[PDB]
Amino acid sequence: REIITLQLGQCGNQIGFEFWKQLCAEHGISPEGIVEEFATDRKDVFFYQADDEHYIPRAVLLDLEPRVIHSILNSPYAKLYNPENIYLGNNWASGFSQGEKIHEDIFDIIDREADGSDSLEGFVLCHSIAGGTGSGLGSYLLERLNDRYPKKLVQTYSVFPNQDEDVVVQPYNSLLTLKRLTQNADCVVVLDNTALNRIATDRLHIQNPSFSQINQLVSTIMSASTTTLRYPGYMNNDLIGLIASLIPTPRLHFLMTGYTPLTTDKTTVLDVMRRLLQPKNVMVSTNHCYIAILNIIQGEVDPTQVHKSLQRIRERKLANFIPWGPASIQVALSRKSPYLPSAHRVSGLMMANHTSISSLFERTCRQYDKLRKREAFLEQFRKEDMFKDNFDEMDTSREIVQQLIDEYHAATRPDYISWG
Amino acid sequence: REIITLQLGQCGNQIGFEFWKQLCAEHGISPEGIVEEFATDRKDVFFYQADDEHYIPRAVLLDLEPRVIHSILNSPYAKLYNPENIYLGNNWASGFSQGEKIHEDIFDIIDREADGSDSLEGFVLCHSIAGGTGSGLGSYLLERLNDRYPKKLVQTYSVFPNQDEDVVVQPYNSLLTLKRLTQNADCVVVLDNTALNRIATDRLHIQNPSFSQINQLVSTIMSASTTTLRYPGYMNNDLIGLIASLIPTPRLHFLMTGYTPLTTDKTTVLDVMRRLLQPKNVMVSTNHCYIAILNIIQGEVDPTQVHKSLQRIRERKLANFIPWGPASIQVALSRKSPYLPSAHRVSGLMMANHTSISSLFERTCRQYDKLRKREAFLEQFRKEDMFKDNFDEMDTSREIVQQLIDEYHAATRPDYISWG
Amino acid sequence: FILLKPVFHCLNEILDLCHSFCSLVSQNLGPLDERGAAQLSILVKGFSRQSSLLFKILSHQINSDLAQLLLRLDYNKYYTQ
Ligand SMILES: Nc1nc2c(ncn2[C@@H]2O[C@H](COP(=O)(O)OP(=O)(O)O)[C@@H](O)[C@H]2O)c(=O)[nH]1
Ligand SMILES: Nc1nc2c(ncn2[C@@H]2O[C@H](COP(=O)(O)OP(=O)(O)O)[C@@H](O)[C@H]2O)c(=O)[nH]1
Repeated sequence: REIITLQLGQCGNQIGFEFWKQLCAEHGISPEGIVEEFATDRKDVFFYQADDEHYIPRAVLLDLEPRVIHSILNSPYAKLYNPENIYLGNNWASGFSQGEKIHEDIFDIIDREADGSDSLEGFVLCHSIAGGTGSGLGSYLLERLNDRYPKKLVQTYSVFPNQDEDVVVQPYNSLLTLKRLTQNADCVVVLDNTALNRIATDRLHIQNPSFSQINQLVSTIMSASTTTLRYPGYMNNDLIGLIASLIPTPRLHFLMTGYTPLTTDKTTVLDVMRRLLQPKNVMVSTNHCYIAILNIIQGEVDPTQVHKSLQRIRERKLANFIPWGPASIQVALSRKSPYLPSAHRVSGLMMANHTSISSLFERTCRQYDKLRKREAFLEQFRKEDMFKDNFDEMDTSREIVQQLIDEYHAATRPDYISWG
Repeated sequence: REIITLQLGQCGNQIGFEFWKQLCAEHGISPEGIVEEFATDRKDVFFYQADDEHYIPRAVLLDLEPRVIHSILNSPYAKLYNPENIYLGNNWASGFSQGEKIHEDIFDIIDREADGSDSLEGFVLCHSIAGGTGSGLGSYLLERLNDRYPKKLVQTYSVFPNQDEDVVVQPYNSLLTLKRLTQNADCVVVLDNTALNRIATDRLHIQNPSFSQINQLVSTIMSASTTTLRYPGYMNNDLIGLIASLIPTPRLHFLMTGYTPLTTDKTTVLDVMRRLLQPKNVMVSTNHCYIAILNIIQGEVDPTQVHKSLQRIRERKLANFIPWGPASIQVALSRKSPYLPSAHRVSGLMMANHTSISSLFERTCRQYDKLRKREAFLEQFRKEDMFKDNFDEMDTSREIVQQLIDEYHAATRPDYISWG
Repeated sequence: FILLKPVFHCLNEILDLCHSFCSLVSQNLGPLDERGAAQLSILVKGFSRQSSLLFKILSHQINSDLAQLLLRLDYNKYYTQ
């Protein structure tokens, strides 16, 4: 079934704008939305088919008090995305309240696309955590979607924000988002601003314009995570089959990301596989262990190398994991596209369930716990107090995320057979 | 097993910086650690393997009151050594105390590499004796390593300092270092600033910039001492296998150096051997006799003549020794590398246990004994007095080094079968 | 020298007895006089008798076979005994 992407918030709208542009050039598409003449791939899932080959992405763009939003509209690709479905604070509470009054028109825009498609399998959100308007509005829309569309499976390309710690309420906003995400997301793929900023400092000298350049890094991961779905394959063609292996227990649905070519701008599989297990290529910042690992390689890979390669990574043990889940690394292979350059034709990515990401969740919980005692930034803005007089959703969120922090470490232990 | 080199102190950090650079060009490695396109060697021991051919050596760089650690960072080879493991007085006591507060983080940096490697066989220290910060910190780290790795062995490329005798406490600092080095070091390779300075005056006119030029001399010896391990061969295919012959009794573990073409910038094996036994080729400054001798040759060497060379060297008797040890000299061979110049097509080095080095130890013990009576430089710095109020470790060191001075001369005697 | 039986059927034993000694030392880090000493000294004497016997045999006159003696004759340790 076709996938509908609910890109929301200024930050989320920036990475959806680029992700669709990335699949414009990668696929046989043009800024008008029509196919290029020069142009064997499965464009049905991601791109709606118009009568005159105007393959329009099924993007849902949500904006709130737009000013810099108009920049997406003044672009050569404005015609490419024309489902004609765009509808008009820095606080999590401020975003949640604004979403509630406009919920029905934004929800009808969801319906239109659902009716238009032959079918709808999942809602992929370009979510921004502690995103000012992006968070709060995104949590609320996350709660409505599961109730209305229980059958579908949701994913979140959460850009978890770590900038070395401006938002003084950033921990409070993030704390609330996770309680909803844990509760109302079937899957989440985690990314980190600092981890990518550190990569940007590593591969390039770019430091001050970190957000503009890092957009390309988030994009390469995003296009890559779905390339097996976008291009024809003998296995995991459906999104669901892919999702099951990466998330073995429902609560632990957060996925770590890595790219074998930190710089993609021959190499045998035995090599490309080993790079994913080096921490310099990872993009995320008591014993600790992965729960299950998966990898997808691109290009005309030599296959015999993989049997040697898979048995080879095994002797290397570069990846240390002994979870409750069996955790064999899974090997996938896909075709690099026939439009984009063949430089570094072989290039890989890995998506894995790792207990280390628990540490990133605890750090915002640490900032929040410190901030909660001080009550330095309760906002006490009338919106914040009137929306939350008890201020007990933050405590409800704190116990739910602490259960998550606890569950992760329970995964490390030998007995996750018992309740976690 | 892979060797981890704990280069410490400004002087020690200078000779580790160069030694790794020397094996950069000698091996197939560029300044960014990338496999060279132009490029048969065993690089596994000295160089860790990153997936995209980043040959990063397992160097542990320790900085204290840093100045030359910042210059090491602004170099083209900064990328080549990136285990990302560098962590922030002229007195032996001043160095030992500073090391004790930071011991656990520097020790975790040791652990990381030990865990990362398939295995760890030895810790090779680019130690500086009476090195201000380098000594004291180096003695303390020498004591911790043996306790944590009781099975593992520690070598020391001690640059014993002789500059014609500025440090007014130099004898006191050196006295303390040896006591630790005699009971807590499995092997030590001795070098001398004056001996090399005399060589520098001999081969070249360089006198005033003695430290910069002599670095190259220490390096040629250092790269050379390991070439049998770094390149595969019939015998001495592991450090320990080689170490045993050079050190026959545990206390006498100090090794003298020499190089046949000091001016390496054809020659038969019979010639390169005789040249080495002569004392100009030696780099160190009552009957006296060697305990055992060993030699390694890397060049265009004929095989049928090497045994005949040992016989020919036996007839010359240029090397006089009648020690308790039964170890006779052996003719060893190693592989000269391609790419770098092949000048002095045949070129050699010798590592030997000689009782003459006892004399260098006694000279610092002589300066110290004279200095101890005067008490001219007790430092009495509160660090020095508070750390050592009794000042009895210096006396403990004096008896231990005197036992060593005595043991050596006992070796010269016909009865080392009796206790020495 | 594999072709000639005597040098081969005596050197092999020099290695096999050494394996047994290597095993006795391998048994414990604590000092072992539990019949180890009885055989360890029989072994020191046993290894000297054979080690000197082949020293005597060593001393086509191949340069390799005769020249090998001189590494041991640097101290003349076995002959002097
Ligand atoms: N990855 C990425 N993150 C961004 C970018 N711009 C902003 N952000 C993130 O967006 C978050 C704040 O959202 P914000 O821009 O305030 O949303 P707004 O309230 O709509 O302005 C911060 O946590 C930033 O890390 C970008 O270009 N790339
Ligand atoms: N071989 C060699 N020894 C050096 C060099 N530079 C300094 N030293 C030695 O280092 C010792 C003093 O250490 P020092 O440089 O004071 O360490 P600091 O306290 O960090 O400055 C002296 O004994 C010198 O012989 C060098 O370039 N080569």
